[PDB]
Amino acid sequence: ARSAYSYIRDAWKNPGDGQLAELQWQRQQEWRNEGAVERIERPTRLDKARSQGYKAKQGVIVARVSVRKGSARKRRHKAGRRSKRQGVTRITRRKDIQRVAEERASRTFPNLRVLNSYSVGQDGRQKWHEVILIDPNHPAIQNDDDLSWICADDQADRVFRGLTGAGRRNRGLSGKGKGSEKTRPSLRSNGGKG
Amino acid sequence: GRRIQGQRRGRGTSTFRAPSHRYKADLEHRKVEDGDVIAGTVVDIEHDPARSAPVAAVEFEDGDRRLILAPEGVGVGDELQVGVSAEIAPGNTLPLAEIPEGVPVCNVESSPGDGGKFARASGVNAQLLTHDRNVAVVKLPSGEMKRLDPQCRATIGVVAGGGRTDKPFVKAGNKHHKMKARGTKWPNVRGVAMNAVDHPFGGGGRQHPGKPKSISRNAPPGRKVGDIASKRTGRGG
Amino acid sequence: GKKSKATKKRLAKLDNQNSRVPAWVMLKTDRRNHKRRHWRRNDTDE
Amino acid sequence: PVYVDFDVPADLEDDALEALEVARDTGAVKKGTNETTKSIERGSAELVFVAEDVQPEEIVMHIPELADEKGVPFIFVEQQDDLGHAAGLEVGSAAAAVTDAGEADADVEDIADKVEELR
RNA sequence: CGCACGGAGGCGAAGAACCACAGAUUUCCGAAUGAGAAUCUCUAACAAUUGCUUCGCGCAAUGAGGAACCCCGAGAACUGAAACAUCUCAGUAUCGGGAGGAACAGAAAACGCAACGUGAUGUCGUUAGUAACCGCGAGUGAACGCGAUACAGCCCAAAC
RNA sequence: ACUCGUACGGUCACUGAAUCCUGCCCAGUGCAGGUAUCUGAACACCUCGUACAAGAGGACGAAGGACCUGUCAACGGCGGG
RNA sequence: GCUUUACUGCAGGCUGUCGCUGAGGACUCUCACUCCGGGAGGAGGACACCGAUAGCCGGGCA
Ligand SMILES: [Cl-]
Ligand SMILES: [Cl-]
Ligand SMILES: [Cl-]
Ligand SMILES: [K+]
Ligand SMILES: [Mg+2]
Ligand SMILES: [Mg+2]
Ligand SMILES: [Mg+2]
Ligand SMILES: [Mg+2]
Ligand SMILES: [Mg+2]
Ligand SMILES: [Mg+2]
Ligand SMILES: [Mg+2]
Ligand SMILES: [Mg+2]
Ligand SMILES: [Mg+2]
Ligand SMILES: [Mg+2]
Ligand SMILES: [Mg+2]
Ligand SMILES: [Mg+2]
Ligand SMILES: [Mg+2]
Ligand SMILES: [Mg+2]
Ligand SMILES: [Mg+2]
Ligand SMILES: [Mg+2]
Ligand code: NA
Ligand code: NA
Ligand code: NA
Ligand code: NA
Ligand code: NA
Ligand code: NA
Ligand code: NA
Ligand code: NA
Ligand code: NA
Ligand code: NA
Ligand code: NA
Ligand SMILES: [Sr+2]
Ligand SMILES: [Sr+2]
Ligand SMILES: [Sr+2]
Ligand SMILES: [Sr+2]
Ligand SMILES: [Sr+2]
Ligand SMILES: [Sr+2]
Ligand SMILES: [Sr+2]
Ligand SMILES: [Sr+2]
Ligand SMILES: [Sr+2]
Ligand SMILES: [Sr+2]
Repeated sequence: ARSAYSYIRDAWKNPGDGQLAELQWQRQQEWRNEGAVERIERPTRLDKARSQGYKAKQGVIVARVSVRKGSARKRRHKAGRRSKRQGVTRITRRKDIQRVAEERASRTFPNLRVLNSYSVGQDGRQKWHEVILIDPNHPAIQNDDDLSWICADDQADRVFRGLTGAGRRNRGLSGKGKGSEKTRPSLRSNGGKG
Repeated sequence: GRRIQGQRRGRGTSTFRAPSHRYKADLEHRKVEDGDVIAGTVVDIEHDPARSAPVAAVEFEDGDRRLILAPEGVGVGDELQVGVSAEIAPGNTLPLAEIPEGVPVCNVESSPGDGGKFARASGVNAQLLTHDRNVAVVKLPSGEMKRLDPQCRATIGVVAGGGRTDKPFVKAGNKHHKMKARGTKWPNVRGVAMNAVDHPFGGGGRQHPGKPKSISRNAPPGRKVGDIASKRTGRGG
Repeated sequence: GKKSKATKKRLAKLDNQNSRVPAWVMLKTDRRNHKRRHWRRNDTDE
Repeated sequence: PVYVDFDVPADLEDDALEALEVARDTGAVKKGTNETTKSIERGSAELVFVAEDVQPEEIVMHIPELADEKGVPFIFVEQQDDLGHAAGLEVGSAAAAVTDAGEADADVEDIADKVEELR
């Protein structure tokens, strides 16, 4: 039979319809008065969180992060530039808002490591994402056969190096064949052409 | 070219800033809950460096010593009242609803409880005209009919220090001293006396503007100089 | 000028560094103070 | 709050939790939202309980509309920890289900009838 | 009894010097962390941000460095085009953030010598200056496959 | 920033104490207001096209422009016959 | 370096449209949102702000 989780999933397929439409209209009023990074005891989307790797265990932290909507907040050139490089308005950043949210969360929690993240909506001027972070030093996580991989030294600052899920997708590593000639194994090895 | 003087202003550097550390008080109306039972005695009459007009030191019933925007005629010993049931005497502050029509008023609020925005300079006054349950029409010193909320507070009388504009500065030094107390860069060099690099009107073998002086509203900072969006120019016609 | 305790220790060291290479080092090495600093001709730190 | 369409009186809630306490010691109960949902879907649920202080509301949001199309009666409890203590847990419970009562079958039937009268 | 062959004197068969490994000591400033400060000072200190929590800094974490290498972001211009704007120089220089002894990648919603075929990923040789791009100008420029190197495949979420 | 400021303010410009004065021109350019009608992009909408899409056309029409008016102590002009 | 009705563009301003954004070719409301108020509460209000796009102006700048 269907899990209770499947109903949280089905509700979030259309966040502008049903009971969720009313819920988000209410919640966002409280969220807009909240900070940049807010630690929350329980995830707003349980199904998505558990699907991404969350466990109701010690050393597993969740945090909601708000990042602004739109393109790059770029300064106009202060010296000689050819027409192609004279733009300000139409320039967008190469990292998506989700990735920015994950980094801001990881900074607030210097000891923890980013496991994953998901969208929890947006209004007219900002986007909210909930980031699942893990304590690599807590023995509750060091003994977990499903999460102890994140404890390894090479997993230190994994978000800042693009090793996160949203990182790998934004780096164009999804496809294993056609189109990923300049993305795999890294953007930098391929001369930054990805 | 180089950024014009008006662009250097916005950066808010020392030269363009007001000597705030030398200013006395931010003359706002007192905060009452209701009941009106707030009155005070005028202790001293001081000079206000910010507006070149006098200001009155008042000591209230609840032990609060605050400087108030002095209307004409207010002296030491006089009792001023602030509130709804306040007496309709010069120097008292009450909402526009309680003040009778045809009475000269000053230090008028824009939104109720803001402390006063309009009619504050030397010798000016706002004129309360029409009453309603929704709107209080006040005629501001510029001649504009401002429709306001009757709950907006105001002080009865004209502002003190009237006729300041009547006497000439005579010499540059007198202007210098006044300007040192304000947030303004002085003296003023004409754009027409500058180089092309420094101003839109700069350059040339003789002094004259390079294009017409009437600039569009849509003009960007660096170009918006001369006669800003003028509906007309000149005296005649 | 007014010197601090640390500045005084540093000036003290610079004065000590200004002493000559002892007579015996010449005999031991069988035959030059490259850090000779004058108060007027040279300049110290700070 | 968004899933709550009726207020349950303090006295009715007392009756409901007392009935749940004797349902674990005699009959059978399901503890936790996932187990409550499968109880409604399989049809084995006699009476389902739902907490009102669930944050996020998503976890429990579906119980009212689901129980309506499966004919399963539901009642709201104000607190999460009270429902968990009643089910016999040290922790709280967002939802509980009485899968076939026991020596409370008469009381549960009255609670189901008292709720329908309260819309 | 250093560089360093002096004078005086001393140490060494109680086995010194010297070398290897291990340990002791290891001022002050320094990430610099009680607070301030041009290496000093003032009256108990994980400052700051975090996780756990006996909710007490009790237990932990972060910070900074390193020759370059590596990964994630920001991103010129001279120059070439015999001018120059797209293009080119070039995702180069330079900047911000971060890991390791190597990084990154990685067990197909792949390939598409179309097959009765291949079978995670890097990398090397080749495919090839080929396909593709381009004021279709100047220039730009892969991949599948193949020969090699080395080889290794697995864990969740959900159902119950 | 102006601003502990509020039109007797302060911003943006021109001229340059006082005294006597400061003529005529709004065609061009600038600014501003108006505007029946004309022109005026994209989204949505309608027609055609396409099992969809590209695309073609239509309807509506903002600011702006056309057009009209105001303005020279606004740029400036004040001749030939 | 500087100028402009040189070429080409880039900021900026104005304006339409989409999102935020809700209830009953002009209108009412309040619940988001904005501002004022210490607070109670008041003003405004699906506009404005902001994000996106389109047209116009655009030597302010390259
Ligand atoms: Cl991380
Ligand atoms: Cl003045
Ligand atoms: Cl093959
Ligand atoms: K170039
Ligand atoms: Mg590599
Ligand atoms: Mg004031
Ligand atoms: Mg000054
Ligand atoms: Mg001048
Ligand atoms: Mg000159
Ligand atoms: Mg210029
Ligand atoms: Mg002149
Ligand atoms: Mg002149
Ligand atoms: Mg000496
Ligand atoms: Mg210190
Ligand atoms: Mg060239
Ligand atoms: Mg050519
Ligand atoms: Mg290239
Ligand atoms: Mg291929
Ligand atoms: Mg405010
Ligand atoms: Mg130029
Ligand atoms: Na971190
Ligand atoms: Na690319
Ligand atoms: Na010296
Ligand atoms: Na040592
Ligand atoms: Na520490
Ligand atoms: Na502690
Ligand atoms: Na050339
Ligand atoms: Na040239
Ligand atoms: Na080209
Ligand atoms: Na004219
Ligand atoms: Na030059
Ligand atoms: Sr780190
Ligand atoms: Sr004020
Ligand atoms: Sr105030
Ligand atoms: Sr000129
Ligand atoms: Sr005239
Ligand atoms: Sr000297
Ligand atoms: Sr709990
Ligand atoms: Sr293999
Ligand atoms: Sr004169
Ligand atoms: Sr004209």
